[PDB]
Amino acid sequence: DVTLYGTIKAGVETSRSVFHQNGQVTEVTTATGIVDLGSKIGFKGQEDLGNGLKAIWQVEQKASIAGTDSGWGNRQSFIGLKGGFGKLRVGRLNSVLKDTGDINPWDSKSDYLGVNKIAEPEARLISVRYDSPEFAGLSGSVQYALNDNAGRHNSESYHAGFNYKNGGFFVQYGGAYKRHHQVQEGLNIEKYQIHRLVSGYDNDALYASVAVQQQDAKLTDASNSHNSQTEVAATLAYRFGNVTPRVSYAHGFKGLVAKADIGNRYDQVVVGAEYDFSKRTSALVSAGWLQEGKGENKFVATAGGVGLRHKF
Amino acid sequence: DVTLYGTIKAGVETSRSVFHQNGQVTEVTTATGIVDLGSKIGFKGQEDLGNGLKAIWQVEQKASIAGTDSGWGNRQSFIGLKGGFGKLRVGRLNSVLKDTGDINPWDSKSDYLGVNKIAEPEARLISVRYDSPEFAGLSGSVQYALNDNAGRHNSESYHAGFNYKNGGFFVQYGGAYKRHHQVQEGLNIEKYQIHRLVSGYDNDALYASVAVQQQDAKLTDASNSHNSQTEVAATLAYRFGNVTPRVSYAHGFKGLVAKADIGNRYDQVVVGAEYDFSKRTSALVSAGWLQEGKGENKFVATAGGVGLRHKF
Amino acid sequence: DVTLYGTIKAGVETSRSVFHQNGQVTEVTTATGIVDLGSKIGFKGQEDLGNGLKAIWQVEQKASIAGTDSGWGNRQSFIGLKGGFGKLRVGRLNSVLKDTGDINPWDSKSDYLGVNKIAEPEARLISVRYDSPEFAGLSGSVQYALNDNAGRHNSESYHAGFNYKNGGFFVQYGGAYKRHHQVQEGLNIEKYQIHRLVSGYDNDALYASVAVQQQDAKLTDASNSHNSQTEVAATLAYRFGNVTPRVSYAHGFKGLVAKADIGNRYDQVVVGAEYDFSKRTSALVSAGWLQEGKGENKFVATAGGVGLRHKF
Repeated sequence: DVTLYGTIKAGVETSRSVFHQNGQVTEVTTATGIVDLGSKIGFKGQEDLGNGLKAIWQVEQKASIAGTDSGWGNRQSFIGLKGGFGKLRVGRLNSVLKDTGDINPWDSKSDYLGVNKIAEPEARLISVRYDSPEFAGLSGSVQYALNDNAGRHNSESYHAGFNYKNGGFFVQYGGAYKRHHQVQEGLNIEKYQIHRLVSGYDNDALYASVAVQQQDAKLTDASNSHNSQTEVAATLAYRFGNVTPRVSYAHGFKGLVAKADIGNRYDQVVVGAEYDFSKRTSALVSAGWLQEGKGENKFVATAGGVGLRHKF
Repeated sequence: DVTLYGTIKAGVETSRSVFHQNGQVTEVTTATGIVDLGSKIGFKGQEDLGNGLKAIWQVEQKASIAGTDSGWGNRQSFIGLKGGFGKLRVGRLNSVLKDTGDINPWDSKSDYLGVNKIAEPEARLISVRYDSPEFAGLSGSVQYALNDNAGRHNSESYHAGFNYKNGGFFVQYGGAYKRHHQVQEGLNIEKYQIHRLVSGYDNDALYASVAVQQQDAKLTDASNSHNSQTEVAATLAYRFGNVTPRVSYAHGFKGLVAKADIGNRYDQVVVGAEYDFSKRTSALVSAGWLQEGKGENKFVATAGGVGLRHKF
Repeated sequence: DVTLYGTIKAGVETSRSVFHQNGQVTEVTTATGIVDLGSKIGFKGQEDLGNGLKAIWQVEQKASIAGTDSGWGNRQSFIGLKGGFGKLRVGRLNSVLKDTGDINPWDSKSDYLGVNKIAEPEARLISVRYDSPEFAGLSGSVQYALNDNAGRHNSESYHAGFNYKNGGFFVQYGGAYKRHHQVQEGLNIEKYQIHRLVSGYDNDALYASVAVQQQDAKLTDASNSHNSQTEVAATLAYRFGNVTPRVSYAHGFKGLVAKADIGNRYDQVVVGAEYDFSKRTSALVSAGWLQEGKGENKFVATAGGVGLRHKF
């Protein structure tokens, strides 16, 4: 069983970013560009080893149709075993966090055409992951990333999650703890933990999801100042034949973060539709609004885009 | 429909470059090396979407057998749609220019073993391209590359071309306009335009081609000095069973270019033969001469090479 | 004939390195990490050209499951022809040396979990290689790497080897000569030659091998000081059903090398077992000890590891 698979997706996006600083406009920048929406190519396989035991492997790469990427195995890549005991994998693996929701189902490159801000702590990392068998809707996962694989200024990290599925209803949890975390521009953070909870309903013609996410850590400053951030995101989609409109809203609460991201409070909505020419090929259109102000020092972004997506 | 394809081609080249500066020899350099002639590997597919409509995609990479290249999609890569209306593609795409002739059919790495100088403004770039259906020999193409995709010192660019084909006879035109163009070592240029016209006869046992190319631009110097260059290239090939000798001649007229390329006037001839072991596998041999002097400050290059090429 | 193939292999290794400097411990460092053991993906093909003649090609890349590698064709990649006359290849090719033994059959990333030190002069390089047909157990190889392909501070190099095989018994020889060789940190060397001889017995259930390796060169210092190094390695394996324990010992003699590698004298043993779930999938475990001291300034390393390997 050796399979070549991938997703090719690209389109065009335009956007406009406005800083109001109580004087109305202080800055206006625009952007209009053809962009890749995250095209990828992978190789994978499995082998039946008998007694229900299986070998599994995958080597998956970024393959932007812009021709900008390079690297083998820089997307999710692993080897492992799977059988009655569950599934054990090693390699460059999604964090449990990254697998908890499909919290950002938008194919977009602009940060205003998807629910990107809440998705940002998601990552792949070199680690070991155990995924349990499913028993009556319930499964779980534990994952560990060693201190040596993390680098000089990054500690080991612990990851856990559980999932429940019954019919179209689901709830997923995922969390992580990290002793030392490098922030590249600013002061680093310690005792970082993130927790995410998602619940919704998923099937044909009806998709709904709501997610809340909490991050906490201590700043490596003169006082070990606590930092925290809370974010919620909800999306709703409904399929009419070949067309599926969806809408997303996300909100970031005013949180104690040193970074100038920072996050300050934000609100965003993304709106759009997919048109399916087939089960593998879809056209995409979307539009988005984001405000990171208070009403006074507003940052207002608008954007729109169209795209094409093909799976194979 | 998911296809893996490619061209593997390599050989060995030797060359000798002589600067005469009215004293006869001022410099003599030589080069003898095993070289890759542009090996490549790609993935592509299409899907019938019904009503004669189709999804198309390709991800194509450099894959030198020297093992020097890296990158996904750094050759022609795209997604698009094709149907009765014609063909629309987006991604890293050949400029119309690059598709107008097969002006340099030589597989070579040395600049003296192919018609390389005239081919140099050819490129791939991130853009949108529309290719029309063919009606009684006639088709056309328009292509646009956005200012944001081009970089900070490069403007948007416009590309157009038309083709005519009837039996073995063809004529192809291709042009481009670019408001701002960065030249890396020298002063940048503005209002750059290039036009190329090619006509010839192509089939089994008889290939002939002649091409003329004109470039014009304004120099970003103290006076907006006009710059221009004109070049012609002709090649002739004839197949005797398994062997196909061909010869090329190219001439660059003495043109107003600031660059020390510059181009000054040049003449070159390339001579060679392909031997086909099969429809996919060919042996290659070639030899070349180039003079970039006036007769006084001559630069004289000679070269030879042998190679092997396999398509799959 | 177009084939996609590869080896995916990864596991976890722990090690501990101790410097004794007559005071007992001066330094103790440890390392525990998930690691890729040299995963790779390749494309290859051949075409029957008639009369027993064949075209052959391969493009093979590193593809670490850590996601750290990049490059096409950065493992063994070539094009060539094969027929009654033998086999002729061009491209990035194993040196004859690298093909003489399977002197280090350990999949390991730590230098203490394989016979790595003796294997270090092995390399791939851009070159031409001729491999003879086999006549009554005997074959040979000659290989040449041009001065231009080698770089500015590296000369051309000559490679030769012969092989004998009869039943499970083999003897292999491989050597190389290199006029100028750059050493990156230290003084460069000249008139470098390496010779390796390996003999052993190989089949089902019984593998034995012994190898001796000699290197000589002149140092580009004030006196053209001679430098030399001698190393021996032996390994023994026996298969019991699905399990195959093996052991290796290697010794480096006290040799005249300027480098602080340097090599000083060393002894090492590696011990381990492969468990085969199938002909393509194997679990691995190993442990290793190395001493680079004299008894006084000892460097003592221990290590252990477990891994999984799948071929396709």
